[PDB]
Amino acid sequence: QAALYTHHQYIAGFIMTGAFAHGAIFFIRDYNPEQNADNVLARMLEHKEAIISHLSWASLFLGFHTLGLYVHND
Amino acid sequence: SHSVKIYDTCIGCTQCVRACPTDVLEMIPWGGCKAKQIASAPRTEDCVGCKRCESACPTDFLSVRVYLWHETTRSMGLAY
Amino acid sequence: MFLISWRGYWQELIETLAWAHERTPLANLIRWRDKPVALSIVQARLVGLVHFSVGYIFTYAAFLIASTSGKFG
Amino acid sequence: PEVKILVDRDPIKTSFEQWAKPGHFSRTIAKGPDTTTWIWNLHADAHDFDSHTSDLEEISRKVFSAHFGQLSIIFLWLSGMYFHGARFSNYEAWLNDPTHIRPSAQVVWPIVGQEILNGDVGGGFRGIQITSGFFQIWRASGITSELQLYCTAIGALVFAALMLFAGWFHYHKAAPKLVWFQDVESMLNHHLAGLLGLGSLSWAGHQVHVSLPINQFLNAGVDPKEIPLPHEFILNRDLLAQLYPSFAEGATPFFTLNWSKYADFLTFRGGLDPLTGGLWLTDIAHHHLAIAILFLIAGHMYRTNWGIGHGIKDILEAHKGPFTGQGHKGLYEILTTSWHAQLSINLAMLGSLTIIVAHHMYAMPPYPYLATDYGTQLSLFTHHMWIGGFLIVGAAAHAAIFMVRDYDPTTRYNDLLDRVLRHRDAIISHLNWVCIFLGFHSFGLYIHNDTMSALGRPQDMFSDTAIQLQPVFAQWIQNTHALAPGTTAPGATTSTSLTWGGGDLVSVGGKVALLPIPLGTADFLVHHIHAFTIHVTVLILLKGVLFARSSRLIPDKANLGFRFPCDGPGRGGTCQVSAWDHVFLGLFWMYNAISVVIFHFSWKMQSDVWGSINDQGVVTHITGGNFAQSSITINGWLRDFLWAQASQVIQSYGSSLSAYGLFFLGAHFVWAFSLMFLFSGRGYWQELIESIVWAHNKLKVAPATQPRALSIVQGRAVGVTHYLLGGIATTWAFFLARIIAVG
Amino acid sequence: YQVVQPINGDPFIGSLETPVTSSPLVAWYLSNLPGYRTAVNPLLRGIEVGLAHGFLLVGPFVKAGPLRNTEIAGQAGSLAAGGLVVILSICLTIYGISSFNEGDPSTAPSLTLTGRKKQPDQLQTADGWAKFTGGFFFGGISGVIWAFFLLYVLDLP
Amino acid sequence: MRDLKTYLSVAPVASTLWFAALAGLLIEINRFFPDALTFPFF
Amino acid sequence: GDFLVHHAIALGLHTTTLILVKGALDARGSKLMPDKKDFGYSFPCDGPGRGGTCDISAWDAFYLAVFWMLNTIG
Amino acid sequence: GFTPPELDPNTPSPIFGGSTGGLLRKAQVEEFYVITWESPKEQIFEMPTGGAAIMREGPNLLKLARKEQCLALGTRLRSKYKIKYQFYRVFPSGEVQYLHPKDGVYPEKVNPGRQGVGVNFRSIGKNVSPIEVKFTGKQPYDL
Ligand code: CLA
Ligand code: CLA
Ligand code: CLA
Ligand code: CLA
Ligand code: CLA
Ligand code: CLA
Ligand SMILES: CC1=C(/C=C/C(C)=C/C=C/C(C)=C/C=C/C=C(C)/C=C/C=C(C)/C=C/C2=C(C)CCCC2(C)C)C(C)(C)CCC1
Ligand code: SF4
Ligand code: SF4
Ligand code: SF4
Repeated sequence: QAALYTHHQYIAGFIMTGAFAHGAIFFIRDYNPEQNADNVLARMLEHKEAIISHLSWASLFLGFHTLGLYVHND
Repeated sequence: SHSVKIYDTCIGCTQCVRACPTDVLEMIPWGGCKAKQIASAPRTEDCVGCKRCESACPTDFLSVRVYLWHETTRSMGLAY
Repeated sequence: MFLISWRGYWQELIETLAWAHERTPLANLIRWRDKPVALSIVQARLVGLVHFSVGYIFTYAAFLIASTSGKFG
Repeated sequence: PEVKILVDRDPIKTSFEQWAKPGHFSRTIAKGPDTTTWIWNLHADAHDFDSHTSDLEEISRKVFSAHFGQLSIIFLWLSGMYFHGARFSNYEAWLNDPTHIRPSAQVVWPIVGQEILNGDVGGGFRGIQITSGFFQIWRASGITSELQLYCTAIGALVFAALMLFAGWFHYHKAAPKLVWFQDVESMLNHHLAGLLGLGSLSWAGHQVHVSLPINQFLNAGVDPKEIPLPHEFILNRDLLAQLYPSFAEGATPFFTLNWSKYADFLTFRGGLDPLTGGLWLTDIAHHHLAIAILFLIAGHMYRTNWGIGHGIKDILEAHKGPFTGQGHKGLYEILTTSWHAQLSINLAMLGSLTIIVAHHMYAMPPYPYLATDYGTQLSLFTHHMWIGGFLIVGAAAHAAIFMVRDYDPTTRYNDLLDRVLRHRDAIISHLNWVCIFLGFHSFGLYIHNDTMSALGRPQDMFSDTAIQLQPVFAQWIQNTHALAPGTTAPGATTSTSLTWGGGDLVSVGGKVALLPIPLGTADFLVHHIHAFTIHVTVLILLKGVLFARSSRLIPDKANLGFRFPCDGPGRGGTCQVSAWDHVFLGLFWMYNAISVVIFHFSWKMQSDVWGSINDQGVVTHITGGNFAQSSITINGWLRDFLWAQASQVIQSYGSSLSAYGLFFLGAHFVWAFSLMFLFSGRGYWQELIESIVWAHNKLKVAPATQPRALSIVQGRAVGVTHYLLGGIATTWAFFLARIIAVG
Repeated sequence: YQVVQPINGDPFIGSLETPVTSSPLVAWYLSNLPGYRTAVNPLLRGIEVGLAHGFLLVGPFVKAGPLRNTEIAGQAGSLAAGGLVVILSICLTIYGISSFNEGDPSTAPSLTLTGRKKQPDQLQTADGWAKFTGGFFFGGISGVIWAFFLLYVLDLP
Repeated sequence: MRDLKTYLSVAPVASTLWFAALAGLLIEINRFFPDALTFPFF
Repeated sequence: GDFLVHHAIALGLHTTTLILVKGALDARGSKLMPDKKDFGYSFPCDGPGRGGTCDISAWDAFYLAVFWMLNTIG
Repeated sequence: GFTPPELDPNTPSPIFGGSTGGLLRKAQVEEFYVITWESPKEQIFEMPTGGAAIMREGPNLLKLARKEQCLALGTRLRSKYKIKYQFYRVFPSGEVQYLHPKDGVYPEKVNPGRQGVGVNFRSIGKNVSPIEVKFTGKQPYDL
């Protein structure tokens, strides 16, 4: 049970990283800006700094406080 | 060999040529800026791809571009 | 190694090694068909990530299986 | 050519005007920041004087006054140690019962729960146990009362003030001329004869008049308050004469060459005093006397103003041969011109010295009750190893800075340096090969043993019970030392150190001090590991120096500077070609080498040396002599060393040692934290920062000092700094918890 | 008077002349090793090389091998040296197959150190290399057999 | 004098003064109100 | 104890996701490299100019995110 | 109109004791390089490969392994000293190829006989997206 759970969780992780990898490769090789003009996909690029900055905020909040509570308890 | 290109945003300050350590670039006459000269890359077979020219360009964005491409003995800087 | 050391160090080192091989009797009877160079920048990122990951997985697998199966419980 | 005192008056005006102009020293930095990178450069260039100005005299004046600043800080630090010894120490209680009481010189305030760190150290005293060793020094110096420690702290504070004053004075008032600094014969003559000689002689004086007698009363069981004051031995010579009868003569045997009559308190016995477990103080005073004579003689070698003696340039130039050309011709001009050259040689020799000190202090414990205090001994050895290794990597860095900045064959030429540069490829290729051979034939033997032991073939391992690799040479050497006294040193009563001579185990308070250290296949394999690691460190650093100017890959490398990230992705990629990046890479290998060295020390000393002894003389070592059979395998290091001896630091919570548990985990944390910088690159971070900056401009809170990711070089420097701090502090907590609990 | 000089007088060819490199003892000894006998048929030079090396390899395999302490098979551990001769002969063979084509001439230098024209070694030919490989195999197997034939009256059997 | 106040206004010095004050404050608060997982005054 | 580790897991999902999302959305360009789409998914860097540009490619963002995935699944 | 000076062998070479930094087999079977310059005197100069050599008064010839070594040394000769230099590529057939200064004018000084190479007449941001050149051999910057 331990071996199988570990197995599939690591497989799942690698598969996820690959999924995003091919999202990026899509944006470089295949993405046609004019043919996706002003649709949802182009708007992802259009407000990418809000997206990235808020992922940064969530990661910083989680990191500061989870690490902080662990260290306090230690 | 690495590809090297010049773009008409070039202002002809000659700094890419001065920076190049293998003499890939020249200044040729042109009518598009005040300095009346634009860069050129006639010897990219000697281009090693160090991008000192790009470090030297004052244009925003760059007017030299080094597109690292097929490697050769000359592009890998091999003395052997 | 591949993640902390970067290329130029190894490229110069390999140049000294090429000199060494060409100037060593009996051995310079043997010539390489492909010019020895240091691994590419990206190639080193990949090779080092692969060692990091193989060591990661194999370490945790050994500990997982030995610690559980050793007790079986 | 007439050596003399040379200074200039009021070169620099004492003012706060440039205190208020950050980066005043640099013409670029003084313009202030347009980006955050400015803030880092201000700190990276602050002490790079020869980058601020090209005038050798100004640079020399800055260097000189800076040394005064350093000495001021050192005296303030010593003032701290003596003051804490007087005011916050149990040093008197320990002075009564040294084999039981634990030395403690720091007490914490009861604020947030931290008072648990004030543990039971004995003598009715709660505090932090100290591993520096000051109690054994103070006892060896005859110091008894806290009052004497107070007086020493006050004197130290005064000297801090004097050194600081002299720094300000010789930078702002009387600043020596460049010719004054370059008077090398005068400087060497005064440091050999004046500093080292008169220092050693003065210390011999204190020891024969204070240390020896007061330690006689301490060793005789007298209560320290009842011991005569140190000056009462100077006044009434009957006290000394009762202790040491020779003092009845009145130094007449000294002038009449009857010096043998002083064999009373000046001795060549050697070995250890079995009561204190430290070296004989008679031998030590005699030692400082001999050293004093040797240096006082050595200080007359160099000619100054009276025609007798040597010019160093003459000596250099005479030394040349058929292999080296005109060699040494030109070195006097280089060594009186380049500060970085001098700093390179001095860092090399001072670090190597620190390592030699580390060995000699454990194998010949110089202070009373030092050998049996295992926490202090482990702490001292480990500490000085680290200092030495760091200093040596520094020597490489400044050899490289010389090569890039001060080397000029058209002006200051040297034949030896030119020839080295002229076969750098041969040198580095051969060092490379030796490193590979040593890797295989030291570490590959460990892998051989792990694989044979896992396969159930311990007879096919490299072991004292299977395939023996005896260090025959070292064994023969320590045998020769064991036989030396009475034969090749008839004046020596006992062996030079108890690690040599068989028998003569020394125990204090039931704990052993020193016994003969065995040597076998385990010690062989480890020693070749040390050879290997040192050779690879030397490879990285020497390669950094010799190819700092140029290489086949980059012919104009010296024009890119000493510290630069790369010359770009071309030529296959040229990251880390700078000599700086070779120092960066060599720091990791100094960490590796020194780490394995101190692990070898702890492991071997706990296994084969330290332990408790029975009333009938049965020695139980802290670990069960398991070095010979467990260290010959990597799994044995993981299991019987790391996993076993880490139990104290992971069990320290709830005790006074819990701070070492916290530092264990925190040092792990900063070490892993360094991997973020070492494995990534500033382009990613600068892009991410672009998004964060967008978020700030959205709320009108973007700063004017534009945020920038660290430079490539700074990324590396941060990385290696946290890697080293994390690893070293981790081993620190591990060691101190382990040896304080089980020692 | 100085001991180190540039290689063959040309100070811009990347090497140096030392007692190690250019010395009458060294030059004679290296010149008298089979690999450096440029006019001899490579097959014979391969015979000599294989004899020497195959003879040498028997020692470490037998004395350090896993059956070393079972003297019944420990002596017969020379089969391992034979197998290493086989593997090395494969490496030689594929080195020549990879390095030299059928009708290509020698790649060895055709000049001497003194500048006179020389005839290049046929070792650096496909046929010459094949002959040197066959000779190294024959001499190597033979040298292993010869070393194994001597088990007697030696301080380290 | 003006230059010295300027130096004392510089980032690291103002930071040590500011955080030293903050540390003394928080220390004294934990001295008069130690432990405390909660805001007990409601 | 489950609360704390669940927030570590949240941290790892958010940071890995941050790296990959920033990599994909900056694959066509950033202010530091506005023409990045012209250089492809994987390239070494853009030289030491403009401040230094190591690990600026999208492939480099994947390479960085794999470390965080191994951490998270760990 | 410019006529490249032919490489004159028998031109003297600088005084130098030899180094491990010099030519290798690459010069025998592939290519090497030659830099010539005129010196007013005998000077000491740093070699791009070894240590220090003595530049000879008059014409100097120096065979190097890479073009970049020729251009580095020449840059220094023009900077530290004030010396005109040329250099060439030399193939194992004996053929020589004059390289620098290509026009007899240094390339940082605009010379009218020069033809544009790799010049794109647009801002760099107007390059097309990769998808528009996909399955064609072209690159968006080749236009
Ligand atoms: C123990 C190892 C370690 C640590 C602690 C971090 C820490 C962090 N990484 Mg990193 N990472 C690591 C390993 C590590 N990484 C490795 C090995 C790689 C592969 C190269 C990466 C690659 C990487 C990438 C690509 C990214 C991160 C990101 C982040 C940040 C995530 C957000 C967060 O958690 O808020 C903060 C969390 C912390 C743990 C900060 C700890 C320090 C606190 C603040 C101490 C407070 C100071 C205290 C008073 C003491 C002062 C000391 C005194 C001398 C001044 C965070 C600072 C992401 C990011 O930037 O998020 C926005 C990001 O994109 N990491
Ligand atoms: C006592 C008053 C005084 C005054 C007003 C000045 C004024 C000046 N000095 Mg001088 N100097 C002094 C004392 C003084 N100095 C002393 C005591 C020394 C002996 C060390 C020197 C030696 C000296 C040198 C060698 C030089 C100057 C220079 C200068 C000028 C540059 C401005 C400056 O120094 O900013 C500097 C501001 C600082 C705050 C410096 C702080 C450095 C301290 C000593 C380090 C403390 C160590 C610290 C405890 C480490 C622990 C850190 C830890 C907490 C992490 C300036 C006009 C420089 C110059 O000529 O400019 C071109 C120059 O090179 N001074
Ligand atoms: C995965 C396949 C594989 C196999 C099947 C073997 C098999 C063997 N190994 Mg090897 N090994 C391997 C992988 C393998 N190894 C790898 C990857 C490594 C690198 C880490 C090693 C490194 C290693 C070492 C260091 C040693 C062995 C040894 C041995 C032998 C130990 C048992 C024994 O004593 O037999 C009998 C012992 C003999 C001496 C009989 C010799 C066998 C004859 C000569 C076979 C003839 C070989 C054949 C003609 C040529 C083979 C090439 C062929 C494809 C053309 C055994 C036959 C030991 C050994 O060979 O002893 C010297 C030993 O020293 N192995
Ligand atoms: C016997 C004379 C003598 C003595 C004892 C010293 C001692 C020392 N010198 Mg100096 N020096 C001398 C003569 C002397 N020097 C001469 C003739 C020259 C060439 C002209 C130099 C030039 C020189 C330079 C360039 C430097 C030193 C430095 C040092 C210190 C090295 C660090 C150390 O060991 O700390 C150990 C500490 C002690 C032993 C404490 C005692 C120090 C006392 C207070 C000084 C006693 C000697 C002093 C010169 C007396 C003059 C004082 C008077 C003019 C008011 C050290 C204290 C370094 C330095 O300046 O550090 C700040 C350094 O940079 N020396
Ligand atoms: C007496 C010995 C000595 C001397 C006088 C010097 C002198 C010098 N060195 Mg050298 N060096 C030394 C030893 C020495 N070094 C050693 C032991 C090493 C091995 C690490 C080096 C390696 C080295 C390198 C690689 C470089 C220098 C450089 C320099 C120059 C710039 C100094 C500077 O402004 O940095 C300013 C000082 C700082 C920014 C302090 C940084 C803070 C450190 C990294 C952290 C310390 C951690 C702390 C102790 C523990 C944690 C506490 C914390 C939590 C508060 C300067 C002339 C630099 C140069 O460019 O040369 C011209 C350079 O690149 N040195
Ligand atoms: C455990 C991690 C690790 C390992 C294994 C190595 C390995 C090595 N390093 Mg590296 N290094 C590391 C970490 C590591 N490094 C890190 C983290 C950094 C960043 C600071 C560096 C930076 C660094 C530098 C700058 C340099 C090295 C050098 C070297 C080489 C030293 C010469 C030697 O010992 O050859 C022998 C090889 C070994 C001891 C490795 C183990 C060999 C095994 C046991 C033999 C097994 C063989 C077997 C038959 C396999 C075949 C099986 C088959 C299936 C293929 C060596 C191969 C130096 C060098 O280039 O060499 C001179 C060099 O200059 N390292
Ligand atoms: C029924 C139910 C429920 C509900 C649920 C829900 C409603 C949910 C869902 C969920 C979700 C909702 C999830 C998700 C996830 C996601 C992910 C994981 C993602 C991803 C993405 C990516 C990877 C991307 C990619 C890309 C890019 C980047 C660009 C290009 C394009 C593309 C797309 C390719 C509950 C629990 C309440 C209860 C029970 C019952
Ligand atoms: S990349 Fe380097 S070699 Fe190529 S053109 Fe630019 S400066 Fe010249
Ligand atoms: S650096 Fe840019 S603007 Fe200047 S000459 Fe080169 S291409 Fe033109
Ligand atoms: S990746 Fe960074 S260090 Fe490496 S060549 Fe590019 S800019 Fe230089």
